[PDB]
Amino acid sequence: RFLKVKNWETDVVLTDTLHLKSTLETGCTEHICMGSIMLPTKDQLFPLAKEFLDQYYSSIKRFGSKAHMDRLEEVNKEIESTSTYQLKDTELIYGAKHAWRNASRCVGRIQWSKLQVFDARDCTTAHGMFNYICNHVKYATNKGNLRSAITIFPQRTDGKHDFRVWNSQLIRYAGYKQPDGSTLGDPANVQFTEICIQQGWKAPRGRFDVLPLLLQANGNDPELFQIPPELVLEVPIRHPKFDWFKDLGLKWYGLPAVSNMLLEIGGLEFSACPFSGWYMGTEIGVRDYCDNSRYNILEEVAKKMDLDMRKTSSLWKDQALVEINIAVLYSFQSDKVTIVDHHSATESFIKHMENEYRCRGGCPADWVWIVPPMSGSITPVFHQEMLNYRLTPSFEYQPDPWNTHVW
Amino acid sequence: RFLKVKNWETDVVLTDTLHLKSTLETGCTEHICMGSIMLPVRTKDQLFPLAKEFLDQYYSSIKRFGSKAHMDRLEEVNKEIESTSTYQLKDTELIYGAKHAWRNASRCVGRIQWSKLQVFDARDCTTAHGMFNYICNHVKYATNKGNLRSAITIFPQRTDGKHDFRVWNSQLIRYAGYKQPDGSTLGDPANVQFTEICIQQGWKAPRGRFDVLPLLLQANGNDPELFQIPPELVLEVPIRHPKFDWFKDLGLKWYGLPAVSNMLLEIGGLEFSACPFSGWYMGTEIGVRDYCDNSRYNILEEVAKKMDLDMRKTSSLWKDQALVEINIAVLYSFQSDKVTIVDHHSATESFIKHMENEYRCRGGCPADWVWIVPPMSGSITPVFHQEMLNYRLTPSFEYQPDPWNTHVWKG
Ligand code: HEM
Ligand code: HEM
Ligand SMILES: Fc1cccc(CCCNCCc2ccnc(-n3ccnc3)n2)c1
Ligand SMILES: Fc1cccc(CCCNCCc2ccnc(-n3ccnc3)n2)c1
Ligand SMILES: C[C@H](O)[C@H](O)[C@H]1CNc2nc(N)[nH]c(=O)c2N1
Ligand SMILES: C[C@H](O)[C@H](O)[C@H]1CNc2nc(N)[nH]c(=O)c2N1
Ligand SMILES: [Zn+2]
Repeated sequence: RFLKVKNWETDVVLTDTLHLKSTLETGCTEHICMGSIMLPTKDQLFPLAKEFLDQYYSSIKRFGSKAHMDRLEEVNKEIESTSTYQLKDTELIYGAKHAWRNASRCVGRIQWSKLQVFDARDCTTAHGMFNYICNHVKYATNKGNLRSAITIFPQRTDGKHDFRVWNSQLIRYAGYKQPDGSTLGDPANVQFTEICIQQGWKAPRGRFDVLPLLLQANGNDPELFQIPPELVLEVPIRHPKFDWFKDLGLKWYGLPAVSNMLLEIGGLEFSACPFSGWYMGTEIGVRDYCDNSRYNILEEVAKKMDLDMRKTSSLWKDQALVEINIAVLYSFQSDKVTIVDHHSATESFIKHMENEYRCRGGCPADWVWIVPPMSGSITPVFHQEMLNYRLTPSFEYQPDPWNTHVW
Repeated sequence: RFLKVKNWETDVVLTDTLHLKSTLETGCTEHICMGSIMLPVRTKDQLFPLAKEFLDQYYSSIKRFGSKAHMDRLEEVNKEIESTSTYQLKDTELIYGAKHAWRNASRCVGRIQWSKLQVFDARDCTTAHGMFNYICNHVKYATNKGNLRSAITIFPQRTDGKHDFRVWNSQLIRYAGYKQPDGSTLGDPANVQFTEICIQQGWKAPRGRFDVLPLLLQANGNDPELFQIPPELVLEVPIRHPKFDWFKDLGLKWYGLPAVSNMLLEIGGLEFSACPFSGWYMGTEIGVRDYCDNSRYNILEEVAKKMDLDMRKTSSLWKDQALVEINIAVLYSFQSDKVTIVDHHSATESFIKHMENEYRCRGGCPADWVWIVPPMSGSITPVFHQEMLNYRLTPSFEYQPDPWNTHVWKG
């Protein structure tokens, strides 16, 4: 019931008790581990509210207070009566910070308590959403000095009136198939790009075209908007040793902003809750750039380096991967845009694990996602045992809105 | 119940039915995943079901299920158990057993090779000197002058748990580690404790940075004894680099034969507590873990210095850069001396074809992603991108406690 986690590089052992608060299921059983699988009414609502409020009031040291009892009373009254309820701003902010705190796949959680939360629960239309989003983009971008933020749209009601951002991130590049058969731009987004076009977008059909926003308010058909270009901070990619690196013509955007998740607080569901922090270099340089089904540039780069691409055992892929990643970091640093390397990021997360074990009795973590996609065992998270489990408030996935939307 | 795994690079979805045969537990529950936790005297009672299930599998695999030969065997095992309390495996069953334990080892990336495994039957062995002789023969046969051959040597099974055969070394070949009075370590820090026991037991330690450890062997529950592997049987490779000439001057070498000697082999309910096995190395075992783990030889600093990388900021990726060089060096050195080795690209790609083949012929392949993905360059190998289901099948290789923690000394 009380579980140990050991670090095998340092011999440090932590006892997890937080997991005994876990609520939702993992996908594993005692016969089978699903650790590596990417995706494994009034009556329901009141227990959820209660459990949330109890943790809120305990966090502010008024557990069992009149105000605590008054609040459960009032919420209960409101559910009974209205069959949903409204969070106080303070509960909303607490909820958001804790969903991030509980996100076991996020390596950046040492920052969890410095989150700017923008309350967009008064929003009613897609123009309104667009406005909130641009303000979010500009506030978080902060001219290169990035600041974490989340903007929270109204919560689900009958599920006929959902707010959704159709983009998976606020900022991504488009994807186009050539008659050629190959893919121009980001192959991850070829479908979303199609939906934009079939909805009205005039694509410039380039390699790095910032996609339009596709915003749905109150369950209406979504609408298109171009983020003012001047709010989209982009970084040209050069290498500090290889002059020819810049001729590859690569750039990435500064703002990493996930927009397709569902935020659950005290049983309430916020289907549009775009959030943003800042990049760990490997996301772009290892995944965005070198995934086979992404920009997949390893071959072009190894070429330019004149490596022996004849046998896998020269480690030419490995060599090129490192250079690319050095360049990403160098470029963001030279242009003064916040970025973190995988060494620094994982070392900070180890320190956060320690704080969490000590002050909270644990920290849910997904080893498969936390260990960087390059140089695994030379980062300390590789050697750290982690327990993965689901605590609420949480961010969850939800189906792509195009599959659910009734047109 | 059918379970799907998906490869997110290729979109290949596979369907697992084999996990239905899984008996032992994982460590996980519906409420906690322990997929990254390293570690999450049998009675007649439990034993016949375990024998039965095994012999059913053996007879199926040979297209003789339900045959008279099948029934007579169950029959014979059943009477052997009730009367003697244990039973003896046929050679054919032992062979099938050892191969399937490898086939089922979900932390092994090398399993495309599972059906080519030389099994040495050492069940007639009685003494430590007997064990030493068996182990020398295995090393010579596996090494094969650089052209490595997978092998396993199986010592007598556990009886009452008071007469166990054990190899006290964790691997047949490993370098000594010595803690110095100033706190630094000479040689391999992973082997300081075991080195100390060898010394206590009478080993004259040369005290260098690459001293091959003696064998510490326990037969029949007796106190174990020391033997030095003939050095002519210990194939080693000096490490140099194809471009960098100062690399040789680091004075690195490694041995060629990777041989696990501390696992327990379970077959049909029998426990083989000494069952050393060996294949050949994937480059990263040595170049990433042995050389660059902080708690192992840890050469990253000295390497990067010599490369004169900017070392004052982690964001130079100086560490990542030295790491690739060292790994090229290891693969270069082995290929040049014609000692079998495989890079992590080649190995993982072969594993994916193995794993696919296993779903089509067998209905699954248990696999531990945390261990299968290589410890450098994870996502530029096809395994990173492969979903995997991990579960326990027997026959199997299991961990067991270190014998110095449990051994009852005779004097
Ligand atoms: C401050 C800098 C931050 C860093 C360096 C960071 C780092 C990361 C990384 C590397 C991932 C994995 C992404 C992937 O492989 O797809 C991730 C996922 C995630 N992060 Fe963060 N994060 C940061 C801020 C935030 C904030 C502000 C939130 C929420 C308020 C958040 C919540 C999450 C969630 C929910 C995931 C999982 C997304 C998914 O499953 O696709 N993070 N984080
Ligand atoms: C033929 C070449 C082989 C290769 C390239 C290979 C590769 C590997 C690697 C890289 C590991 C992980 C080692 C670690 O990180 O600690 C491993 C583990 C393992 N391999 Fe192999 N292997 C091979 C042959 C064998 C053979 C012959 C057997 C048994 C007959 C075997 C059974 C296992 C087992 C049981 C493990 C798990 C060890 C542990 O938990 O400590 N492998 N293999
Ligand atoms: F399980 C899955 C199957 C298919 C896709 C998927 C989502 C992968 C994308 N995760 C978010 C990537 C991303 C992008 C920008 N920013 C962040 N970000 C910002 C702060 N923390 C994360 N994260 C999961
Ligand atoms: F769960 C654990 C906690 C602590 C240590 C541990 C074992 C680590 C060593 N793994 C074996 C390494 C090794 C060495 C030589 N050869 C092989 N080898 C040969 C064939 N397959 C693997 N493997 C597990
Ligand atoms: C199959 C496997 O779960 C999948 O490839 C995972 C592996 N680890 C990951 N880790 C992170 N951070 N992000 C990812 O998208 C993935 N993908
Ligand atoms: C804590 C964690 O599970 C531990 O470091 C594991 C990670 N993955 C590994 N993978 C391999 N192949 N070998 C190992 O020793 C480990 N160690
Ligand atoms: Zn699990």
